[PDB]
Amino acid sequence: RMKQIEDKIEEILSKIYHIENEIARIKKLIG
Amino acid sequence: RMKQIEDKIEEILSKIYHIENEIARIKKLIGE
Amino acid sequence: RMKQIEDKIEEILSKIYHIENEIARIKKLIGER
Repeated sequence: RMKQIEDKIEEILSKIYHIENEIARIKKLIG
Repeated sequence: RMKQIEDKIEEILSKIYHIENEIARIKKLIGE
Repeated sequence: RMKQIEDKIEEILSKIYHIENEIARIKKLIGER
């Protein structure tokens, strides 16, 4: 378990970093 | 202690999914 | 081992809260409601 857990955490971290990029972008497109 | 950890993870998963949906609709609305 | 995991899970929930606020303000900005 703990092993997968960490692995799933690394995955999550990457998911987030993508989303922040979408957001950063979207912000340029608006106000 | 471990089960808590796990509940935490499903939580993070559900919300991320929510967020990816919002972002979708926001694009639609501001674009094609 | 277990603590480090917990520490990182809280860091994640923090980040995630912040993005949800970002979203809220964007939604406002374009009139989503």
